[PDB]
Amino acid sequence: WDYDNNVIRGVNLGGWFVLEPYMTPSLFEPFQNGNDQSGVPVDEYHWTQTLGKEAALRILQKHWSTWITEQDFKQISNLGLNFVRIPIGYWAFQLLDNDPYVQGQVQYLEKALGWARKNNIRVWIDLHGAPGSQNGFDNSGLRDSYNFQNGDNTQVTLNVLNTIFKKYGGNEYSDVVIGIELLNEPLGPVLNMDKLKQFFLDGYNSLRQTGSVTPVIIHDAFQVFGYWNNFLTVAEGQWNVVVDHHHYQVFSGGELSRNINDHISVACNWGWDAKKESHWNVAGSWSAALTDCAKWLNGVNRGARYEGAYDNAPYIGSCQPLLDISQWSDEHKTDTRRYIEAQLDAFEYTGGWVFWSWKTENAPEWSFQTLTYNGLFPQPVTDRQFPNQCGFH
Repeated sequence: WDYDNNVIRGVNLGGWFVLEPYMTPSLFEPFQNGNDQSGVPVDEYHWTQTLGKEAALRILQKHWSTWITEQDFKQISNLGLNFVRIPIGYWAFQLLDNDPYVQGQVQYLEKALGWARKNNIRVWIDLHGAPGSQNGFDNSGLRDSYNFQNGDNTQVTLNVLNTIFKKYGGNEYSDVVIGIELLNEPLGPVLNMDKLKQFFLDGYNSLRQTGSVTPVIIHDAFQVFGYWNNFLTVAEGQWNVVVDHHHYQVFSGGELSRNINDHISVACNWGWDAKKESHWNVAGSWSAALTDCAKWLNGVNRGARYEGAYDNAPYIGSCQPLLDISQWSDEHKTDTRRYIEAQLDAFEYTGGWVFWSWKTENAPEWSFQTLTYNGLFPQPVTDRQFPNQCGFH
């Protein structure tokens, strides 16, 4: 890959090797008791623990073998995409004592790399969950815990990274793997940033020490634009480094309350600010969502800010009419199309974009397939119904 001259146009293969309740609610809904959600496991940790090892493995084998297949890769290529990001948890490689997780993801990851190769798709492997959790999000595997930097959890994470480095950072996959992402979304504000930098540095050095020339992807840890400009630099002999920025406008009351024009202005500004940074950078996660209405987006047994039901947000509108794309008003379809196009322009202004996610069971704002089939995501992806909203030059 040429990060100077190529543009990434990709999708995340989320919900596959790390369960996220909002993406596959059918796996969590049987634990509901009527309208009571208090007994629903909140994350993959508690889901596997509640089921036990035998049942968890039986259900996950069926999920892993059907959620994404070779057909999906063919469709991704046919839609003009050139890239996938693949989240995987640490537990696919190593279990802590008393971890409830089951293994077997690796066999499917390796199938996926072969499917990528056959369909001319390039890949980042992304370590999405670290022991103890790096952010307390359910997508780390373990919700509401922040112990990545406590005990030996950082050392275990580095050991898991070494395994990934040796298996997928070498000559065997040099034609497919164009990045190994050390850690998805470490929650900067609650972590020690000096220790997080040391971790990134140790991972960078360990990778290069194996003889690998694979790009190292670091997530921005929710820091301001430009924060990482002076870290892992050419002047210090550190090379092939990419910054992964994630971008949404739905996870606070203030962001949700913006009118469509202000949503677009913010999206354009992501492009202008990313252009100023000194590292190659890619928008590795973003979506079409203008609400947080998708069931369990904020977590199992949590409601939506959009309808004033979480995070002390004021009511903006009812979520029920927005849950099905066939009930969307013409205005909401138009707003969505404008928002998507503005983000695409901003992200192609630097390294490119990776939409979250390829598919969901029934959450249309977060499904590349559903948006494409309904004509809301540009196809071909260069098509514009609202050209030049940002005025880049």
